[PDB]
Amino acid sequence: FTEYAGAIKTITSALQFGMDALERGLVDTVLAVKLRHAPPVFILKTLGD
Amino acid sequence: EALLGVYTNVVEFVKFLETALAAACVNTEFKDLRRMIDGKIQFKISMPT
Repeated sequence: FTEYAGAIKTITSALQFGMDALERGLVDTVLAVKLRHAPPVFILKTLGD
Repeated sequence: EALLGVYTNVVEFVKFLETALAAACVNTEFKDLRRMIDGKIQFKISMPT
C-alpha cells in the first residue's frame, strides 16, 4: 500500500509535468509570434510620422 | 589586621538573540553533539521544461 501509493504519485507528477510544460508552448509561441512582426524603432519611427 | 580588596565587575555582553545576527541563522538548540557524527540535508528538485 505504500508502494502502490508510492508510484501513483510518480505518474501524476509525470502528468502535471505534462500539462504544465505545454503551457509554456502558449507563452513560447505567442511571444514568438509578436517577435515575427516586430520592426524596431529606428525603422518604424519615421514611418509613423 | 583584616583587609578588604577592590574588584570590578566583568564587562557583560547580552547573548546574541538581541543582536540582529539572528536573521542570518535560524537557531535550533541541540542536545548532544558527541552523539551526532555527520548530519545532512537532502534536496530533490523536479525541473519542468
